[PDB]
Amino acid sequence: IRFERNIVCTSDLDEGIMVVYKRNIVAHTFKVRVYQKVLT
Amino acid sequence: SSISTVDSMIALDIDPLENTDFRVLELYSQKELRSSNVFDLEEIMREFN
Repeated sequence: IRFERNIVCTSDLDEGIMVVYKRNIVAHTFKVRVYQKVLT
Repeated sequence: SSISTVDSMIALDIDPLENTDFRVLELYSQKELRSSNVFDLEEIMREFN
């Protein structure tokens, strides 16, 4: 029985810039020309 | 060196909290969500056309 100083205490990640894009859900809208004749 | 020693250190080893990557849980797929309707607008419009 002899104390011998057993205890030996001893002891950002990646900063950066981010840009977040979402998936596009807006439907593509174009212009349709409808030609028709009405016979009454 | 056989007279031995004294382990007076009081252990306080606290394990770190393990990392958790949360899942993006999805209950109903989009197909089921579209198929969960009595009336579908696209079908009605196609039949009218």
